[PDB]
Amino acid sequence: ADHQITKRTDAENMYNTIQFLSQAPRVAGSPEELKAVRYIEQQFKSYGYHVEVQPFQFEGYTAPSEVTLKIGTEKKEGEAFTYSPNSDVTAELVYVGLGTTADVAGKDLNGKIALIQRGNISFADKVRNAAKQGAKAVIIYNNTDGKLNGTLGGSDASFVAAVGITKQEGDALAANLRAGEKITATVKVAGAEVKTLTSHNVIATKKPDANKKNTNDIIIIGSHHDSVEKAPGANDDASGVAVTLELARVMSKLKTDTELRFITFGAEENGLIGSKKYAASLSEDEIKRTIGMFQLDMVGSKDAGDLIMYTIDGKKNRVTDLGAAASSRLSGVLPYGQEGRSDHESFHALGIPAALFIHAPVEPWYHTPNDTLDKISKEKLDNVADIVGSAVYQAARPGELVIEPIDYPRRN
Amino acid sequence: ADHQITKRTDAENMYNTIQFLSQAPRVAGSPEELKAVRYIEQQFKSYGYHVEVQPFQFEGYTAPSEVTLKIGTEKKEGEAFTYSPNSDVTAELVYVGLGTTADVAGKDLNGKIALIQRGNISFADKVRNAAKQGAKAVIIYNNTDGKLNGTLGGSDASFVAAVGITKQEGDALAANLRAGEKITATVKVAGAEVKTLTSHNVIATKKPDANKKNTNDIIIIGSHHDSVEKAPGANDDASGVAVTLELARVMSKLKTDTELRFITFGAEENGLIGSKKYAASLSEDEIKRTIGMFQLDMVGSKDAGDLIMYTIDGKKNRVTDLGAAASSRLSGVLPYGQEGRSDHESFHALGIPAALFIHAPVEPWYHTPNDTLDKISKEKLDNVADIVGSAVYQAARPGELVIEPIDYPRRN
Ligand SMILES: CC(C)C[C@H](NC(=O)[C@@H](O)[C@H](N)Cc1ccccc1)C(=O)O
Ligand SMILES: CC(C)C[C@H](NC(=O)[C@@H](O)[C@H](N)Cc1ccccc1)C(=O)O
Ligand SMILES: [Zn+2]
Ligand SMILES: [Zn+2]
Ligand SMILES: [Zn+2]
Ligand SMILES: [Zn+2]
Ligand SMILES: [Zn+2]
Ligand SMILES: [Zn+2]
Ligand SMILES: [Zn+2]
Ligand SMILES: [Zn+2]
Ligand SMILES: [Zn+2]
Ligand SMILES: [Zn+2]
Ligand SMILES: [Zn+2]
Ligand SMILES: [Zn+2]
Repeated sequence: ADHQITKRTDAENMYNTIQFLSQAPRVAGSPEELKAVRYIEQQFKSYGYHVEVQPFQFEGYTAPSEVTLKIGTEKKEGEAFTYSPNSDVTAELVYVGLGTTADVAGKDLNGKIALIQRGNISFADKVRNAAKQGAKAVIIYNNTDGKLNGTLGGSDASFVAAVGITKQEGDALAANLRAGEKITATVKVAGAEVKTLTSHNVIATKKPDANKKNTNDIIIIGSHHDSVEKAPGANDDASGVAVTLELARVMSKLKTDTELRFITFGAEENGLIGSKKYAASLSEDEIKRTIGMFQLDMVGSKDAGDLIMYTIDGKKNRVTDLGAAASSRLSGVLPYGQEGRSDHESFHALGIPAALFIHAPVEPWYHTPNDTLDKISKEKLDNVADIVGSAVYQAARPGELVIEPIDYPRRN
Repeated sequence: ADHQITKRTDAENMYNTIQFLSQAPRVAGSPEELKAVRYIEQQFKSYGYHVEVQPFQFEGYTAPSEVTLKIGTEKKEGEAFTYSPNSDVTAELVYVGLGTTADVAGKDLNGKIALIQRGNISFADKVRNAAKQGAKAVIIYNNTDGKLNGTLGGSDASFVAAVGITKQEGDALAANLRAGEKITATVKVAGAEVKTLTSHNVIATKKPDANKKNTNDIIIIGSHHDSVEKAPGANDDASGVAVTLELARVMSKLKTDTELRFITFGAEENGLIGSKKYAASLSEDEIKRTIGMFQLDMVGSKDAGDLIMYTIDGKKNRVTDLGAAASSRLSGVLPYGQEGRSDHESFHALGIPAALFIHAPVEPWYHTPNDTLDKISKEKLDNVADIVGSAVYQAARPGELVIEPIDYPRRN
């Protein structure tokens, strides 16, 4: 049965899809994401699918044109968090630890700027905890090497301006504050705006066509079609879109007893928005009948590592059983592990068995301008398509699903 | 053609549905709403429909067990706004007008309680505007006669405790503050909680069955199946559920060229939550093909007035044209007007022509324990079902839709 998939997975199709998509970054809600949506829809229609396009609005952020941070009179290197409010505040700097509700209750922040150490709780909550105490701005300092870029997750008027700074620069400020120094800081953020944008999911469904053998089961194969600002997104996640399209073309050649939904999600990089909107469209019957959701994200880089399957809870489920079974016949041992950070989290949240397929450890080009077509491996793309497609077809081929026992290891 | 609908609308069916549903209030997310969902689903299945149940979560509120308001030492009559945070604050009372961002920028609120006059902006925004300035609680006073009950709309940690008081009691406090008095108040709200609840929409679809005459058009007929706390909800909105079910039974007897979706929405009284969740499930193709959405809310009270159609923008649209055309053949002149406040607002927001059918002015029993079966008129229910069903069938019967010109008046 695996031969029905492996003789048909065309790695030139997949590379051509990445080449098309990665001519420019596809930031969610932008004209280039809309172009991708149209392209994706056309490809599915070309394989014979009826396609639906689900729109959704979300709050986008335009990054501030000025980010001025000063300690006294010395200017410092500052990165505005995404969704940071504007500010122009000069005031006393107060160290409040990790910024928990505990950490901030005891201190006087009204009118002041909070210095807060990265860790434990969300950037969002650190900002809100300080702002609830009257902080006019928040400086968050790193837990680890290099710059602190990040996000408050979404628009929120409980926030006050929030800027991230190096562990080196913050550790030193925190030391001086602990030592009894009174420090004054300036936090000026200007030109940031929140604006409503519209993104989309592209959904192509193959109804079962096996007559008396047809089951009520559904399998979702997903990827996301947006990329981060300035990243061409060839691997993150044109690769997964390309495997999603290619497997829909392959399955169009075959009888199936299981409904397959091939989906590309919008606004993944914004916090899984499009898969949360698609999961919220499902009825209770659809949720109970969905036997697995396969998420393909970063599945073509020559510079990443071996394939792994990640689940939200680090437990095995039907999708990791099918991925391990297909790999054992095609490639070898396929490990699993625990990780979120992609659209499988939206389906796990409904109780649906779900896993992310990704090459790990990831390449250095992730979320950079160097995430480009010249890092793509056709052989990797083909191997992921053979494994994921054979895992899906193990259930979707006509006849009762059987999974034979197979050990496979958890890897961290 | 109208005779295919008017000979079949069974007012005993509709009254029996209200009698079943209104044995107790159906608060969204509660066991009684779940019972209604099951009942509704069963009835549609009994007419031959395939039914889907769309779940959705939302944040529910448990009302505080203590609401203590004092001006100095005198205790006052206070109503917590829905979604009010808890508090226990004794502090200076400061009049801040209507509570706009203007009204509050100039004053010193930090640690204090804001007195704010109802009007112009949402209760929610008045609370957030004051809280952004450091207010520890907000007292909002009425614009008009009687008690001030209301809602901050949804859960929100930007809020601080908010309680509503009479125009009489507030006008007097505002007068004294304007006159230079320094006033101290206490606002104590205790035992309020926000908890995640799950509600549902029930969706029954009749696919077109007219062969070569089939169109691509869709019509939605909606109502909501929840009611407010302590109200049995016979008219608000078991009445509309009963017309929705009855028209689905009627249309099951007839050939149609237009897809009909009969929907009962959950969590309407919480801010249209279920229809917003259902509208968000539609694809762009479904939205473009939906030629009208008919919302039935409060359509059976002996103690309300004549039928009217309300649109969000107070403009005529295809649904008010079809309602006016059917009425002109069945009953007489059917006026339209401008009003929101029901699930048609969720479809208008997508560009879909939508109108609410309701008897106006509404009865005195609205949102009370007296919204009960003994106020229901079978004749009214039958007339709404004849008019709405004939309006829908004017498009859904086989053959090209034709609407003949008809004047009908705007009424305020
Ligand atoms: C919640 C998401 C928006 C989180 C965001 N996700 C992404 O960037 C996804 O495109 C990444 N493909 C997720 C990822 C990266 C590296 C290893 C495993 C998983 C991330 O920061 O990783
Ligand atoms: C946004 C909604 C939750 C608003 C809420 N809506 C409701 O109570 C609906 O059940 C009412 N049926 C709406 C209504 C009442 C009177 C006249 C016209 C329309 C309301 O307060 O009217
Ligand atoms: Zn291969
Ligand atoms: Zn191949
Ligand atoms: Zn669009
Ligand atoms: Zn990705
Ligand atoms: Zn990414
Ligand atoms: Zn090789
Ligand atoms: Zn009649
Ligand atoms: Zn009748
Ligand atoms: Zn449920
Ligand atoms: Zn209602
Ligand atoms: Zn109501
Ligand atoms: Zn009569």
